[PDB]
Amino acid sequence: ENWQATEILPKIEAPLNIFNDIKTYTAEQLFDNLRIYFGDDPSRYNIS
Amino acid sequence: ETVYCTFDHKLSLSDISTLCKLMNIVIPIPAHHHLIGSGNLGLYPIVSSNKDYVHIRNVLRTMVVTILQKVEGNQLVLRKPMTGQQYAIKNTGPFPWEKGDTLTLIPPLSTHSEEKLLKLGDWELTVPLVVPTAIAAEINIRLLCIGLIAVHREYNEMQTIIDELCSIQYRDVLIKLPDIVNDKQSMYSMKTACISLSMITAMAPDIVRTYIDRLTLEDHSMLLIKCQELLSKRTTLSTQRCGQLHATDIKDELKKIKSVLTMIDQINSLTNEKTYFVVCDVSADNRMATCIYKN
Amino acid sequence: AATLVRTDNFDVECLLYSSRAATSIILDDPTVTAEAKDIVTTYNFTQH
Amino acid sequence: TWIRHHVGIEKPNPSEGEALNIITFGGINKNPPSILLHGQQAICEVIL
Amino acid sequence: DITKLQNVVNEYLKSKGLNKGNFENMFTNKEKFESQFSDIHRALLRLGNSIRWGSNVPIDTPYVNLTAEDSSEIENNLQDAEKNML
Amino acid sequence: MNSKSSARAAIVDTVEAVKKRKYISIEAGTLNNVVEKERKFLKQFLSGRENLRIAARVFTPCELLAPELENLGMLMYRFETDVDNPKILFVGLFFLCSNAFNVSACVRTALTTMYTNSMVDNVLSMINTCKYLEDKVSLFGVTSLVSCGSSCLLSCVMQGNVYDANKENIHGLTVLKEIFLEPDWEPRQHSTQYVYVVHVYKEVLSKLQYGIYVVLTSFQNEDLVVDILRQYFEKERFLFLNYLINSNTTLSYFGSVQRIGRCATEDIKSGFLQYRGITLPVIKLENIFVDLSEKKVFV
Repeated sequence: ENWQATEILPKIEAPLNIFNDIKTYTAEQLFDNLRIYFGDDPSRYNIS
Repeated sequence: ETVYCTFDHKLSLSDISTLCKLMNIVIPIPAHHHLIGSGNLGLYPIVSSNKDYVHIRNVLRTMVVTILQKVEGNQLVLRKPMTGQQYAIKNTGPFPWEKGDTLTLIPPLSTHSEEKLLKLGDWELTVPLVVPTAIAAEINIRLLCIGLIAVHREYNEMQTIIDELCSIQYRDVLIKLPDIVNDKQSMYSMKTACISLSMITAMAPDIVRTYIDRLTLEDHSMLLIKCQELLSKRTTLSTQRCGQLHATDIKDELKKIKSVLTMIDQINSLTNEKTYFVVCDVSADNRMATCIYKN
Repeated sequence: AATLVRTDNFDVECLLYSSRAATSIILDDPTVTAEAKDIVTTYNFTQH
Repeated sequence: TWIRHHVGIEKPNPSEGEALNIITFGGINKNPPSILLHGQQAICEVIL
Repeated sequence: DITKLQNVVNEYLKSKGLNKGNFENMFTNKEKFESQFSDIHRALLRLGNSIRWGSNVPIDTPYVNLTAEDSSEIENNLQDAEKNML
Repeated sequence: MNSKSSARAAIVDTVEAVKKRKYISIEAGTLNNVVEKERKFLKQFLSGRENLRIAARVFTPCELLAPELENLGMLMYRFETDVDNPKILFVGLFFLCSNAFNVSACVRTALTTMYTNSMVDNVLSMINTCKYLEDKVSLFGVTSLVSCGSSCLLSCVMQGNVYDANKENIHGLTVLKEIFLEPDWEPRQHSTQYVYVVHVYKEVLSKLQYGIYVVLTSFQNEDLVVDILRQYFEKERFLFLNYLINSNTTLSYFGSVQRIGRCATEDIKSGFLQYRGITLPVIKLENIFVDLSEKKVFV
């Protein structure tokens, strides 16, 4: 929900979290709620 | 040149999400025109309301292909394709696209158990299936076989022979052709197509007979020999009872040839299948592919 | 009798030494090219 | 058929035709073991 | 029937394909001419092509045709005709 | 008039039109934050409206590309395969003209001696065990950019003139001199001719043998070119009329023609290839605007 949001909005710059396997966290799905895109996406440009 | 489509009813959030899933697709359009409503978007204003399959095949040949580009707040941007240039097409059909394949539009295998991509107050959205050309030929031949053998009775293997027609396979993706036992959901009924084929195969031998029985003195030397062979191999006992015992009119022969040539240039639709797209590369996981547009 | 042969593949972390200025890289300023597929245009940076 | 049984092979003699050239053009393969607990293995053989 | 077979089959095969035996087609045009004795001379040479098409990699075979009992019955019929032409 | 001035004006207009197609004016607010590299890239800001040729990257096992890793510009053929691991496989025009029947025995053996290995032998066995040819292997385009790594990367042109990049050394289609022929009353009638590929089958008493022909003619109209090719092939057409009934192999025609694209009359030149010392005569078409039309069969 509201993915175009985090692709668009202001973002607070966070210090390095020092977490290994960011790709692995995602591909193993540690998180219930994630959206990824492998290559660049026009899905944030439609605002209805 | 672009085309705007504004829908007629309201849309649910799930419907707008369906469009965002379908943001690249081919849509046929009747009028080559800038502002089109959902009352004429798609192919359901033609199929299901008017003669089906062969006029549908002629119409899918003659409508305007137009691809979705972007969905606005509630409007559709459809860019119509120019010849010789690249576009991008998403994969809706079941058969896997590969590189260098030619693409064509077949009418949808109109089972009424489909998920009905939009269904907006007695209007629904139907797209043609983009498919490789080899499979399109194979699907056309299987449909004509089903429409031929569905009229015969008293085959006691009719269920298994219709099943062996309906099961086709192409690059490890099976599909069952939904024209089973004449459920009449959309059989498409193809009755002029089979009638036209059998008018051709019945009016052929006597027309080539009445032509070849004349002017052999001239040294054609190839045609006369070939027709005797070709005719007397299959129809080995040729013209015993003769029907009328050789009382023909030149006007009758005129009408025979004129009819048998009308049948061909009116089955022109099932004659050929044009290559609407030549796909150059295919993206990963076979979601969409960048192609070039031809014809 | 028999002599059963068997291979095994390991994981090794494996360190390296190299004396200084052993091998020179002569290189380019990176060049830019662009191709326009009509949904996404790819910009490619090459360097020799 | 007896030897394929008594060493544990089903579906014998993959073809005389197409699967000949297919296998000699590509690895034949097999379904993966459902449970695997220790990694990769293969053991060859010399008679002696 | 000799004219129908010799016309329709022989000339038109060697014209439609394998355009080298047109010298032999001039020979079979003179065979269509009423010079039967000289015509049936070299029926071996115009049988060799039938041998080539009945069996691949052409050999020489006996002059009467492929089926053995039909081959003997042809000769029996020819002796019957030679005894009683009428 | 002045003449020289107007000529310079037209040349400046063409160069500025090339820049208008190449770069894009930016109407971002364009503030002074960025580094100078991003500054000059935001001033230029290329897009790919400049090449206007359509290519495709392709991966092929390098055992099959024996002269074609050296001689840029070749027809290529997509062979789909029932092997899941590689679903498509790419094929040289010469690799398929080996077992084409038009090629004489000396040229056929000479090319084969180029093309002798285990992979190529297995692929030719697969092609022969295929029933027909034209819809198990198919036309794909014209070669540029051979990489020759482990699995060789081939670019291939679907449409436009044949060039990798820089629009320099625009390569040309290389056709084997034996396999091509131009059926028309006047060869090279007035101007630029259309180059076609004709697949013709033949049956020597047991199996089908294919033949790969390339025709060059001034006619654009496909009905006219199949009407001249029936007149060319009327004898063997007759032989297939006898074959296609007694056979049961799923094919329904004698051959098929498909357009490669344009050429130029003065851009036709002879020559020879050589790979591993085998001199091999070719007719090198020089500048080709590749334009694949549909396959059109004739029976």
